[PDB]
Amino acid sequence: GLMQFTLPVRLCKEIELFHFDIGPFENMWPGIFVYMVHRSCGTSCFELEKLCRFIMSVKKNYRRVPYHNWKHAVTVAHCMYAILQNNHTLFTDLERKGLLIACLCHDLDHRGFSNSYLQKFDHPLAALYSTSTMEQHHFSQTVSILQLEGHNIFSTLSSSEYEQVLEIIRKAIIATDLALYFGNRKQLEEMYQTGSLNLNNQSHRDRVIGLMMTACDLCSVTKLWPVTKLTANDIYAEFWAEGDEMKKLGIQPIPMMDRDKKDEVPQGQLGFYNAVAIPCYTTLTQILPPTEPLLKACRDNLSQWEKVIRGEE
Ligand SMILES: Cc1ccc(Nc2cc(C)ncn2)cc1
Ligand SMILES: [Mg+2]
Ligand SMILES: [Zn+2]
Repeated sequence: GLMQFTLPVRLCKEIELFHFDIGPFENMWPGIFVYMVHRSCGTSCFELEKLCRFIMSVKKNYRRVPYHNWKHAVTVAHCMYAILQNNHTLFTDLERKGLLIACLCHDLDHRGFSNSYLQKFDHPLAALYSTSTMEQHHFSQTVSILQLEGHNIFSTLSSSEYEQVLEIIRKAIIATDLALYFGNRKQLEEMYQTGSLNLNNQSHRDRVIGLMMTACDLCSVTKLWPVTKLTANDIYAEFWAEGDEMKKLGIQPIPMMDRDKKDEVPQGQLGFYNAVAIPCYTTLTQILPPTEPLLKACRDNLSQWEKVIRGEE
């Protein structure tokens, strides 16, 4: 109980900021995650031995793909930590517990392919889950790991608290399906603007947690430019491989996924910032003012992509 995780001074300070990069030392990422649980939740939220065994089973079930990997899981969990730490009184005990775990598990066993490619390939998972195919699989993998012996980190919860936290995790993980984000954000925009947004309404909380999950999942676009730019290479490495697999099925991929159309990447990033990222962080900042730094960083990176197009870099 008296065993705190501490980080080196530079990490201890920078981990509190939204734009923190977890670094290239894979063996420090479990300790970074536990440090965040302990400060975000409490040293008592989880049995350290069960938590450590849960983390290492989660790690083992992420694959060696360029982007949707163990580093992404921990990066997405850090963005949730930053949001929760800047919005101390807004979230229940169960939510803080559930949401950091949801973020760590949100892409479990990702193969580097979109829901679209699974459907066109006719992957078995596509027959098992018609919509949010990979996200229903990620939640399934999470429950599977929670049921390994010595891995049930929620064992101290009551029967009703247990069902509540697994429901928080399920909705949070499903919400990382970008196809569901567009309608969710529009509904939240309308509710904020007409003044009907009510955080005591459970349906409303669910929507706000969904937007937080999109915000954390996209948080590559809220880092300092050198991080954002290098992460884009990993993102497009997956997209281009999916494009190659589309061509093998006899289907011309969308230009975003076609490695023959790399020249179009700068303009594709503009579309993505304007259609997805900026709208996402704008609505989030309206609902949770202390997340403005995510919007500010996203805007700075849009301006950097505009400079790439103008040949200034
Ligand atoms: C499946 C998936 C969806 C969105 C992202 N984030 C992105 C996307 C793009 C186009 N540019 C930068 N970041 C990554 C993966
Ligand atoms: Mg995902
Ligand atoms: Zn993700």
